[PDB]
Amino acid sequence: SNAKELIQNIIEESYTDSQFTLSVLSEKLDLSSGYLSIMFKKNFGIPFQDYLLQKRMEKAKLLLLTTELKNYEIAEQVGFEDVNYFITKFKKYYQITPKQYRE
Amino acid sequence: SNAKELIQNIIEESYTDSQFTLSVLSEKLDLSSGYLSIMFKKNFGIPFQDYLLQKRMEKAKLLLLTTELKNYEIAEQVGFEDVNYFITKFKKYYQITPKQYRE
Repeated sequence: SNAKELIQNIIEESYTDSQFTLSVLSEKLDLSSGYLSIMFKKNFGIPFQDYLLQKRMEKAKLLLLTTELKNYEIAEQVGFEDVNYFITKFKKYYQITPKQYRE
Repeated sequence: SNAKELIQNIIEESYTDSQFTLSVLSEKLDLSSGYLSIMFKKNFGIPFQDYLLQKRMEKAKLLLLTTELKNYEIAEQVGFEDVNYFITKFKKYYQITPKQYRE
């Protein structure tokens, strides 16, 4: 699917942007958010928001294991303006905290 | 504090807008997201994004109880970008469905 790969590329380029949302994507694709939400879930098997979260968590994982960056820095680099919100999402995703992930 | 009240009034005026984010609040308070992130959690005990979710869910219940609005309309009116994310967030937040809350 070319349209799936287009969507993949936009997200790969954009996920580090804390202002990147379903609405920004849909606008880039000339679609309503309402239709994109349905079509995304059809094509990828999970909701846009969960896919976006997964890309950010996977990058967070990478930075935690390969750098000495602080949580507030990693949060910023994976599209989170709030370091504590980042920590709460990470803990829900990996079941432990970013600090603990380095232990 | 008057501080907590000021921040609440501002959120109250804006939570309905799906484009309302921590960075918008920062602009309105004239504080960087770096500072606001931490100061908000100190005052409210949870991150801004969680507080924002809370206001939207409470409004969701008021709407469900007092109107015959459908889920897609409610999702729109409480600041979500698409109905499926709204109904999944509602389920997680309350662990019943909007329909179940209305029964």
